[PDB]
Amino acid sequence: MEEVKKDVYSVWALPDEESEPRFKKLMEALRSEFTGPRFVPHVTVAVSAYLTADEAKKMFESACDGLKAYTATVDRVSTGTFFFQCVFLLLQTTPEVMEAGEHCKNHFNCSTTTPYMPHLSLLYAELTEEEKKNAQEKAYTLDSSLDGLSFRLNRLALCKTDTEDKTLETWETVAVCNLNP
Repeated sequence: MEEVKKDVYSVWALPDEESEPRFKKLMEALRSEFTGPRFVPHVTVAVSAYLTADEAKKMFESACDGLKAYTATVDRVSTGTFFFQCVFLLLQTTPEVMEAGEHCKNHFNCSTTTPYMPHLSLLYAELTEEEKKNAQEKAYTLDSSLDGLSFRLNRLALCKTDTEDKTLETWETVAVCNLNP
């Protein structure tokens, strides 16, 4: 037996250079008003089970090569019921967005989870319904043209994530890859 360390990895589709700063701007604004951890804009496409570094590397390369750059479209700013789904951008369930998720889950041999609800989280926090309703309005206030906004996902990031760590301290990006147009 060679590689004995194994970790759970998250795979993220990353916004293009053009849209990233619009997203960061809004994230930094909302977390400075509702207090939450700092993290990069991303659209999760898969969460693996336990993988050695070498296995994750291989799955990553396969995903990267067999996935073309695609785009996502903001439907609206929505809110959730727990820490990681506080205020997020709900994305249109287009074929390309749904398939990217399907194909990445195929490559990292993911198990059945919940329906794919593609989204780009804007804030991770535990707020009351009022504070939540307020953060949502604020997103719009800060960026009134979010609805219908389309952005390009041109990179994938391989991330070691303790999907339950609310500090995001265990969250680390291992590798990043450019998706072909």
